[PDB]
Amino acid sequence: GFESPRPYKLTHQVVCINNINFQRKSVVGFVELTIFPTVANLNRIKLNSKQCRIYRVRINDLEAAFIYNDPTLEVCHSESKQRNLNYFSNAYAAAVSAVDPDAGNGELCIKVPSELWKHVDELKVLKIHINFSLDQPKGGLHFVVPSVEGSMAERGAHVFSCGYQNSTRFWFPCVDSYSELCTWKLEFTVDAAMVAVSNGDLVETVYTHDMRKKTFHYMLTIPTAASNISLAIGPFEILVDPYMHEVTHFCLPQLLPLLKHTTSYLHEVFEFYEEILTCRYPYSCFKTVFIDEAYVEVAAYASMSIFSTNLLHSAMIIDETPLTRRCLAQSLAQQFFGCFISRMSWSDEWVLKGISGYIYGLWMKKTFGVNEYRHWIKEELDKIVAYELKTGGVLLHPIFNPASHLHFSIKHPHTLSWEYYSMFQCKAHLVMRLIENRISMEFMLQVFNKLLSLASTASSQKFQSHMWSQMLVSTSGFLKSISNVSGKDIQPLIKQWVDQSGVVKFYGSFAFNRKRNVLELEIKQDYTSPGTQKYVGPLKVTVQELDGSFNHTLQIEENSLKHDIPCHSKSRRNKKKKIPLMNGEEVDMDLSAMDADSPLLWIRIDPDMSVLRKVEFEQADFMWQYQLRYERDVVAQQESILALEKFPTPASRLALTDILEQEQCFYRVRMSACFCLAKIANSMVSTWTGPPAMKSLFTRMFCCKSCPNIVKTNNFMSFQSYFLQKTMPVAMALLRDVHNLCPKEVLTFILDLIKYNDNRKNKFSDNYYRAEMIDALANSVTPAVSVNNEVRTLDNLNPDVRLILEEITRFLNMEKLLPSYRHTITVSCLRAIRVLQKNGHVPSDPALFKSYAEYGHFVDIRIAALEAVVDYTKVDRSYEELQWLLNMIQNDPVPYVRHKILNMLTKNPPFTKNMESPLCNEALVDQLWKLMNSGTSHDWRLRCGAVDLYFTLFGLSRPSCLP
Amino acid sequence: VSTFPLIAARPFTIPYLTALLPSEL
Repeated sequence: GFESPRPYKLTHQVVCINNINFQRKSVVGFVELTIFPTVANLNRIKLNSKQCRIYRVRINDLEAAFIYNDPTLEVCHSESKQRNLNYFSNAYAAAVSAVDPDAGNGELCIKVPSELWKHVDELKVLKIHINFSLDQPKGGLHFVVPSVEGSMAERGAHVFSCGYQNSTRFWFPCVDSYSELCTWKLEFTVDAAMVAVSNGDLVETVYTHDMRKKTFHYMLTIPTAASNISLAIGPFEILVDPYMHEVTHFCLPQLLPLLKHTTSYLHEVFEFYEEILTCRYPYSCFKTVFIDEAYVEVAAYASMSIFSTNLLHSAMIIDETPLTRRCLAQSLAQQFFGCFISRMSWSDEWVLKGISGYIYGLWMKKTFGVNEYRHWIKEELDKIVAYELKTGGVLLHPIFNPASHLHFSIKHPHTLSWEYYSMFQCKAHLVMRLIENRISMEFMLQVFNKLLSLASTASSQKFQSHMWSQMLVSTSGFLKSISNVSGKDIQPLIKQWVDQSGVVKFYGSFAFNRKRNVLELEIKQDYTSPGTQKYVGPLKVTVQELDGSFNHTLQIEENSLKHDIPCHSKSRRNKKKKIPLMNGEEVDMDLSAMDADSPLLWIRIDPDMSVLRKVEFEQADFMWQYQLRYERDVVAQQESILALEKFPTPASRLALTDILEQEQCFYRVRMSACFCLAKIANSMVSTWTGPPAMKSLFTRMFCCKSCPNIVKTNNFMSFQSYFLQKTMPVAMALLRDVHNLCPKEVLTFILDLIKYNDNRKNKFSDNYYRAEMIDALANSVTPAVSVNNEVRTLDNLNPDVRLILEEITRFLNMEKLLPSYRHTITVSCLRAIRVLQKNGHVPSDPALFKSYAEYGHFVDIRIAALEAVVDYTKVDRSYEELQWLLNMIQNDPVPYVRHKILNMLTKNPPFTKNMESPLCNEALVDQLWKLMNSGTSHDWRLRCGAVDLYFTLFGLSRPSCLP
Repeated sequence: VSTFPLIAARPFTIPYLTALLPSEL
């Protein structure tokens, strides 16, 4: 049951936009809302509006009086001397709650005229006609106007609606909540050479009487929220999908072949999401818009998605096809379960984010294989346990503070830190995988189909929300639908992993009792760490003995420590028979390293990742080597690679080398075995016999049979030896001689890989392989032996580093004339120049990176150069570079770059709270408090980034370096 | 300037064009 927090119900909204002026960056328009009051004596009506100048408001064609105030413009007063962050977080939460449409509130308060009170008490319709104007919007709708001359279509100027969550208040007045569903009528009067893309279906396109402008009329009969309404106006090249004909793809001019190749996969994504769920795609059209200077890499609205043009690749670009493919896939998953089925509160957001991430993981499983699915699930679980042990924990479904261990309030999406938002979505889809583990996948897809079918029977009624609230899901409704389809309720699993905000830590060690033939496990939990919680459920453990692989369920109550499980025979060591594996197959194992008295080959605690856990198991090194070689699970091979770094014995070198030589191993395991072999080789110097590690293996796999030092000409058509070939010198460059310097046998090998590179014969580009070669050249740089702080001059230039510097100069200059893909070699060469500057080789001068960060280099070039400037101002304690970065945060045209500068200055801070630095003035505290209070008031993501930066630099209390 | 000369870094108006765009196809 859904009861509105608003005293009115909104039925229909007309959004008309005229006079989109690109020179002056200005729009004019009106908005006409059709509300039905649910309570009599409505009097004031409270709507949401930011940055719009409200000209006049007429209610039922009668002139009404409005008052506007935004408390989130300046959160705390300018003349308050408070400088602690808890004060700002409480004031910011109160300010966002005072404009919240999820309460009854709002920023624009319109007073109902007196003569309509007899029209409002007996509950009859009210039609509110606001007309407004955006004069020059800061972060409302992004105007990308290039400075080439010509007409606005000839120079490539466009507008798009940017922002996250409820940010539609930034460009027209609305009820900007996900729970106020209404039908829509959208008119946009644009130039005759431009096209206006928006939500709904385009009913017509009429000309103006001078035929210089045309009006696009859109209609949206599926009741969506105001937060799902978008807009993209530009000189877009239109491409109808040749497979599905209601899907149109819009790109920027001169990028039509890239659009043709890139969006050619999307019909398979449509077919997948419509056959695992049994509902068809709910909207009547689908539109993909590719734009410049995007807010996020992929945004999903109702019947529309806005991607950045940096996803567009051609047919000869690999290492970008899977990333763009999965961006399209998660936009479509959010089309199904973020835009059609919406949110009932700010709680129950974990339901939608979990269903979107879970069905996108099912797509990844079918498309890229079960092994890529397991690797992705393991990397998300590691990312979560790292974040939750780092700071507090992520709390899905809080109850309204519920989480007081962290420096922001979780009551609203616009007060969350961006890393918390990312980890929120990540934990939501892993908890949905856990619900699939308890209640099987076919029942899970039946739950999702039951939600979609209720929403689509709801979506066709005309009753103003008598039935339109069946399109809003809640937690209680989701659990009730689960209990309807399965008969089991998941309330212990919901109580543990949703309502409780923690992950578990397992420390395991075993001992084999030879007398009674049992395996005594010893599993203890660390439940006193700040991020942890105590697990009391069951726990699966998989033991591989000589007779095969056996699963055991252990009951781990609070007082439990020793778990005795039984062991089988050892009669497959009496005769040589094959040892049967986890799957149905069996292999020949070399049992010379195994103990004579124990049959068990390896043990895995929680193999299926059925809890949110971090396992620290203490096996013997031969058990880790057997688990690396003969396991049929990629997460166990990865964890054995990760645990073999502590055992540098030559049997582990043989194990990793046998993994590296082995095709029919998953390629991301061999790419990890490269770096593990490099670390082991560095640890057993003065024992290593022959050549450096992986060199003979590289010449055996990727070089000519007649010439060992000449590499084969590039043929990248295998896509697994391409990735292994481009990752093996990067790990090989981490080799170090007893003198702690990279050997001149590996550096010469990398330089010969660079010289003899011929790419005139493959059908794929070479930009990522050459960029990884520059990364391998950067990995070999050891710190220089400066004497008496000698100025870095030609005489003290290392003879090794002169070759590296010549190569990166040649590569960067050739990129200036023949540019690659993603300026990947520019990014790699800027990263390598920063590596050479971090050691004492090149003079520590930020002027090169400051010229590449000037608004104009690839956004990738820009963020690489700004990363180099952030690293410089951390190491050299530069005041003027920090003022340069803070000025670039305040006034840069691209808001993604501002968010990225705040993000990089949070990750690599110039000082922490513990450090005494010269940069801890009262002036810097006043600048950052002014940046939290004012200055970042227009983005909701810059303000949370400024809160994160103030927390990283000065902590939760009063800045110490202050009177 | 005689030894190791670097071409100076020139910013663009649309950096993604020069970047992503393949040049040999």
